[PDB]
Amino acid sequence: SWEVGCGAPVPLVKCDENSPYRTITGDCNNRRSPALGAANRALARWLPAEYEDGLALPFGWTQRKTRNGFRVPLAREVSNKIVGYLDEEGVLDQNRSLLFMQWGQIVDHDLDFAPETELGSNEHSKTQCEEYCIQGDNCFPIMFPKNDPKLKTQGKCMPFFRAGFVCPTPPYQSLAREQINAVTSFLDASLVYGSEPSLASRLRNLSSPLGLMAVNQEAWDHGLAYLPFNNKKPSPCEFINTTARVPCFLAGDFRASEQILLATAHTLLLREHNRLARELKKLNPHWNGEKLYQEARKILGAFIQIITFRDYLPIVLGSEMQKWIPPYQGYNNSVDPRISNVFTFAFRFGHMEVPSTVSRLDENYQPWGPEAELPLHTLFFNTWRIIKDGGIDPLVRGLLAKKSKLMNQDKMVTSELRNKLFQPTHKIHGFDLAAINLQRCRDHGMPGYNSWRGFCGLSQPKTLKGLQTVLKNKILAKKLMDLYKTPDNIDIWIGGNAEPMVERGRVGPLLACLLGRQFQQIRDGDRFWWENPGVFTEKQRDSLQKVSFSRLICDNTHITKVPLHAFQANNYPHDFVDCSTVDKLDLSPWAS
Ligand code: HEM
Ligand SMILES: CC(=O)N[C@@H]1[C@@H](O)[C@H](O)[C@@H](CO)O[C@H]1O
Ligand SMILES: *[C@@H]1O[C@H](CO)[C@@H](O)[C@H](O)[C@H]1NC(C)=O
Ligand SMILES: *[C@@H]1O[C@H](CO)[C@@H](O)[C@H](O)[C@H]1NC(C)=O
Ligand SMILES: *[C@@H]1O[C@H](CO)[C@@H](O)[C@H](O)[C@H]1NC(C)=O
Ligand SMILES: [Br-]
Ligand SMILES: [Ca+2]
Ligand SMILES: [Cl-]
Repeated sequence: SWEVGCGAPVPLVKCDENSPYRTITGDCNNRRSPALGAANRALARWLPAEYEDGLALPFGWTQRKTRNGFRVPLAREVSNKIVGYLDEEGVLDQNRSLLFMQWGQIVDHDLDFAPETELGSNEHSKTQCEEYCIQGDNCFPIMFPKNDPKLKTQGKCMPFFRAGFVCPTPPYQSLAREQINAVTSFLDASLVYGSEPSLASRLRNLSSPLGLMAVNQEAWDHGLAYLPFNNKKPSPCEFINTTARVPCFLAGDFRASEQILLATAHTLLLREHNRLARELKKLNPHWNGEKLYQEARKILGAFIQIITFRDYLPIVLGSEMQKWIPPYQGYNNSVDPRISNVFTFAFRFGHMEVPSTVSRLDENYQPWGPEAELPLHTLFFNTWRIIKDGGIDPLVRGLLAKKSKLMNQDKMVTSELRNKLFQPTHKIHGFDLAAINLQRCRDHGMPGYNSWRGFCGLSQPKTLKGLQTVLKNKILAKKLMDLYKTPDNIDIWIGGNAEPMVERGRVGPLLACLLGRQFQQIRDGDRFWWENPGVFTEKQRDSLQKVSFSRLICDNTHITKVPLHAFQANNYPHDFVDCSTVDKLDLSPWAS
């Protein structure tokens, strides 16, 4: 009585024996269990789901019910009392560039997406959710506390719809509810190529036999490509400025236009693919378009893996890196590659790294124009600021020369996200990412803070004094206890992010364990890991060792001055070097 999955919403895929290249869906990576890590399957559960009724109802759904004998605090109340702050001065990370934040979002999007329950034409219950703040079915509104300023301005709630789940879409099938991961669990550049064959096809340039991805036909960046537009309305990107009427971009991941620096990063990756495909055709004129595309794709996937494991993870996990992610020793087909449900909350540590402004810089790394520095909230689903206001180069220079926000126990999430989030269905710059994260936590039936501390072999504080000690902060611990009553009830997103950061890292002990375990698994459990014997040639592996994010920029923009270590904080001109001194990727090993 151990049915291995709800297998009804996805037919089994037949596994080719040759398999030189990944599937788009992630099927067939694991030859013994082919759907493992594939898109459109349940997130893995590392611990059993915890719901109010044991099955699907989130904690907080029913008033009179409790969690462990106490009511759970309103998501927005926790946001207001713990997560918010006013003063941006002094909040920046002195040793992480803004690219550090941005790379995190890119990696996250490659790994996991649990999209809301849109079903079909549910615009009658959707408006009913927004309009009337009415809890039922997949409508789980974020209600404002008394004295919330947004009561004066926005009504009684923020609308919120439950995440999609496996087996039934409207009703229920009698296991605990399991949310779906709509993208591949492998770190594979699915955010560039898509996780479904339909989108993967749509994204490619099949008109020419050159293995290119489709590029914008309406605009270009001083001769360089943009992503194609998504030609389907409504377009939230058109809505935010109905004069410019610039649509959202079309990328391998639907979230690509959520903010302008994400759209930028997607643009770099797209350009890199086509640059690769062109170079490969030069070396191998006999290669057809399928070949050129797959070979370029495979390279780009290795680029993302190397940047992530070699440059990013060490400076997230700090002294904990080697504990959870020891030197690679090859593919292990016993490893579970699936993204866990908890990871999709753990990796939202990035939310506390996002600063309140974004800058455009000129070739002297000085403010670009009179509106050089923009408030982050103006840039949600904003593509017109790229198309009609200077292309990506000024934004890429900002990514290099400006800093991430530093997580701070007293200054957690900038008001640009916590009060001014724009959601692609709604009309206002009035949402709260923090409140949404907490509501989502409960939506997904997450075990509480202490359950995960136990999973990670860490102490489980039961009293105010114990929590004070773990968080190394008396005031924060006191405020959490006032809202949550027991640490057992603290939502993992807020409890994990509240912990002081490990040495040389940017997350605390609990998050290091959850993140570190997940990344270990997605490396060891991936048959197409770049360094796995058999995937690349030895010569190819030696060339790949040379990649850098600096080189990506040099190759794919009109920027010619770059730092050597792009994720640290770098000041111009002292830490910048000429591109012509930065190692390029040698594609000679790819000549057949
Ligand atoms: C300006 C920057 C960003 C914005 C506007 C943004 C916005 C969002 C929004 C609206 C969601 C969906 C929330 C929900 O409905 O539950 C989300 C989810 C998420 N964000 Fe961010 N985010 C940003 C930056 C980042 C960064 C820097 C990271 C990581 C380093 C990150 C990691 C995630 C993850 C892992 C999820 C959950 C994805 C899933 O499995 O569905 N985000 N973000
Ligand atoms: C494409 C376009 O029309 N650009 C205009 C720009 O010329 C003008 O200086 C600015 C005023 O803020 O508004 C922009 O929308
Ligand atoms: C900044 O970060 C990098 C990566 O952790 C590290 O090697 C370097 O020594 C750091 N420099 C400072 C300012 O401490
Ligand atoms: C496809 O590539 C050809 C060149 O081979 C080019 O003419 C055309 O503009 C490209 N199409 C798209 C949509 O990128
Ligand atoms: C591979 O993975 C399994 C399950 O995690 C583990 O028990 C086993 O020891 C691993 N084998 C190697 C060689 O690492
Ligand atoms: Br998003
Ligand atoms: Ca992926
Ligand atoms: Cl989004």
